[PDB]
Amino acid sequence: PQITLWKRPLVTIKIGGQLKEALLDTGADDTVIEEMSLPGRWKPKMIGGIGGFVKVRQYDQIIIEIAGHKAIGTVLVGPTPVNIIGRNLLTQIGATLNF
Amino acid sequence: PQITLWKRPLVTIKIGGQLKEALLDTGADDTVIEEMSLPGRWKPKMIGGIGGFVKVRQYDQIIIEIAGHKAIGTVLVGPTPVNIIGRNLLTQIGATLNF
Ligand SMILES: CC(C)CN(C[C@@H](O)[C@H](Cc1ccccc1)NC(=O)O[C@H]1CO[C@H]2OCC[C@H]21)S(=O)(=O)c1ccc(N)cc1
Ligand SMILES: [Cl-]
Ligand SMILES: [Cl-]
Ligand code: NA
Repeated sequence: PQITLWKRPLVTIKIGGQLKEALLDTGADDTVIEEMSLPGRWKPKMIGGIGGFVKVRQYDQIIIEIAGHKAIGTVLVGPTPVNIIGRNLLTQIGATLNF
Repeated sequence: PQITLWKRPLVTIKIGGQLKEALLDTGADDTVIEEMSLPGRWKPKMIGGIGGFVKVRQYDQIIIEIAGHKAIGTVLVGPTPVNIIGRNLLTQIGATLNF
């Protein structure tokens, strides 16, 4: 689709067997999701933004379906106020910013 | 342009006659820039980022060029890790996300 930016660009994702709403975020390097369980190995990580840093768990090689488009990559899990799809997965679905 | 997301979508902005680097950020409701002098009055605003809430200074009706496109709108000034162009100004320059 072509998504305007009058409102937040929220889409439905499927991750870990769960449907969630997430923000398509060109300003986020990395995908970050609210607390949930995911399978496999993980390691701790700190990510920072406005407000400072938060501690997250880094899970690699996780499959996500974003608005119907499958992708695989790293997913960070932790206390984010909103689920965010960052560039690491936006590239995989062919997302571009156009003007 | 059509900007892919393999690297951060950084552009040049011009504000107050000065060139700066900023990130095109679909996950930001609002444009937030690092400490600088802007004309006129300001109003208080709280914004909530990934690490919590921060106070910023809200300046309205500021002339700003974004990758060569003219915009006039609200600019927040405060402790951000990078200058961010949010949806309030991305809409002014006609940006959409496409996949
Ligand atoms: C500040 C950016 C350089 C980085 N961020 C992405 C950014 O899009 C966040 C994404 C975001 C969105 C909502 C809540 C928290 C974080 N937006 C944000 O902080 O925007 C603020 C300015 O406008 C307001 O509207 C939204 C919050 C305010 S971030 O959330 O801190 C972040 C940092 C690292 C990763 N991997 C993922 C996300
Ligand atoms: Cl990845
Ligand atoms: Cl590509
Ligand atoms: Na894994």
